[PDB]
Amino acid sequence: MKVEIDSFSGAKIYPGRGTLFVRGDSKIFRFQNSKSASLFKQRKNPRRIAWTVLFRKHHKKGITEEVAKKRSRKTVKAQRPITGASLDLIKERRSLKPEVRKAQREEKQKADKEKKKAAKAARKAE
Amino acid sequence: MKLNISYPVNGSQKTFEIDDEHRIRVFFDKRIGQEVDGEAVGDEFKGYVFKISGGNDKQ
Amino acid sequence: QELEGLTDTTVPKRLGPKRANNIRKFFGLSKEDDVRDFVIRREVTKGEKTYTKAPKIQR
RNA sequence: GAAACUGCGAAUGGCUCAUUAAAUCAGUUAUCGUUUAUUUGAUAGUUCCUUUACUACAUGGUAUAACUGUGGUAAUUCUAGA
RNA sequence: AUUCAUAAUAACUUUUCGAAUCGCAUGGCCUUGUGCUGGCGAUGGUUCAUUCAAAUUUCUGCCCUAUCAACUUUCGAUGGUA
RNA sequence: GAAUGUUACCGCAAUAGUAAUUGAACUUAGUACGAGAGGAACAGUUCAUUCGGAUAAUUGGUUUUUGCGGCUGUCUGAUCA
RNA sequence: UGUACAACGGGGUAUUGUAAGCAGUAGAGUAGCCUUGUUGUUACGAUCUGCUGAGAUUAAGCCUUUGUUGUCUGAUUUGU
Ligand SMILES: [Mg+2]
Repeated sequence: MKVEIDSFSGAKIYPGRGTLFVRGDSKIFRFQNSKSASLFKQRKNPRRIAWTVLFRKHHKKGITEEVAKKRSRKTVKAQRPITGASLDLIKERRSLKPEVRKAQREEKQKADKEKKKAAKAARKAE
Repeated sequence: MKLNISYPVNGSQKTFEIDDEHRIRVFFDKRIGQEVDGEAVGDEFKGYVFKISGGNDKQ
Repeated sequence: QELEGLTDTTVPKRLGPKRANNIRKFFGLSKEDDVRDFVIRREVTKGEKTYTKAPKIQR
C-alpha cells in the first residue's frame, strides 16, 4: 500500500483518507482533505499559501536539506600507456631531458647533409 | 538493475548486473554527481566510493 | 579488494599527442629539446614488413 | 584514402494555382530611403598598455569529434557514461 | 539638388579588424649561423566600388454586380510632433 | 409509578410480535436436446435489486465552536482591540 | 481524607493560516532639503520580507496530568 502525496499541499495521504480528482485532461490530483480540495476548486496557487511544501520550498524554510558541493583539485596519477609508447621506456625518455646536447649533435649532421645536398643539386643543375 | 562502472585511472570499465533491491535502494533519491560508498550496495565494493555520472531508464 | 575487471586491467591511451607544446609538457622537456625525436610511434606489421607511421607535429 | 571535425551549399531548381480584384501583375520611375554571402578591382607600417623585463613571436592555450571499450531500450538518421 | 563623398577637433565602445593559416619552387648574400633575404599561388579579412540580387517605391492601367450608396474612424482610420 | 416485609444484584420466560427478498454475470456448456436453426438445467463462485437493523473509521453534507482568517459600511480621536 | 473529585494551569491532539510590536540598502512613486552631491538624507506610501507552520482557540459530550488552590456527615423515609 502506497502513501500518495497531496497535489496542493505536499502532505502524505494514507489509505482511505482524502479524495482524488480526475480532470478532463486525464490528470490526476490527490487531496488529503476538503481544505486542499476546496482551494484547488477555488483555483488558488500553492506558492502563495503559507502552509504548503511548495511555498516553503520557494521561500527556503526548513532549507537544511542540501547545502553545497566541492570542487575537484587533484592530479591524474596515471601516465597510462599511449599504445605505441611502452610507458616504462616512455618514462625513461621523459627523464632524458638532460644530455640534450645530442640534439645539437644530430642537428650538426643534418646541417652537413643539407649542405652537401644543396651542393649536389647545384652541381647537377649544371 | 545494472551498473556500468568505470575506473578512469587505469581507463577501464565493466558491467555488473544487480539484484537484492535493498542494496540498490541506497542510490535512490540521489542526484547525478553525488558520491556513494559501495559497501552498502556490495561488500565486493567495500571501501570504494563511486560517483554517479549518468544512466538510462527503461524504454 | 581489487575488482577482477577494473583494477586488474589497464588499457592504453589509444593516441598520443600531435601538438608540439603538448608533447613538451607531456615529457616536461624544454623550450628547445627538438620534439621531432620524442614522438610516439606505432609499429604495425602489414605483412612481414613493418613501419611505424609517426603522425605529424602541427604548430 | 573510409570515417568524422571544419568550410560551403541545401533559400536554387522542380510542382501547383488554393489564396488574391489597385492586391498580384505589365510597362515606366526612385532609393539624396536601405541590406547585399559570393564574384571582379582596389585598400590597414600606427595593436608590447606605467606600453625600461610586463611577453612565446623561430609563434600561446583548452576542449571535442571520428577512434577504443562498457552499455541502455521493441523501435527511429535515438543515444549515456569512461 | 544634400547635413553628399572626404577631411579635422572632442571624447565614447561591454571594444571590431589589422594573417599564430596551407601548397609547390627552393633560389640569392655573407661576419657558414639551421644566420639574413627571397618566388608562384591558395585561403581568410576591414572598408569602398562593382556584380548577382532583395526590399520598398512613382505614374497610368483589370472582369460581373446598385436586388451593395454611402465607407473608414470603438482598440489606426487621414495627418502632425517626438 | 402506589401496593406485595424493605433494599439491591443476577436471572427464568407465559404472552405478543417477527424479515428477509429478487435478479444478473462466470462456470456447468455452445454441453444435454435437436436434421439444423437454435439452445437449457442442478450444484458452485462473484456481485447486484428491494427491505430492514446498527454505525460514523473514511468521504460528503450541516456550522452560534460565532473557532481561525478575510471583506464592506459606520462608531469608539488614530493605532492595537 | 484517597492510582478521590473539582476548578485552574501545563503537555498532547486538532482548526486556522504566519499574530502584535520592532526592523528593513524591499517597495508603484511623490514632495522638500542641503554639505550641492555622487545610495545624500527627511517625510508620505497599498503592500512585501524577517523575527513567525507563528499567534489565537482547543471541551463546552477530545486525551493526559508527579503541578497550584480547594471540597468531602445536609434533609427525609423505610421493618419479615
Ligand atoms: Mg575581394
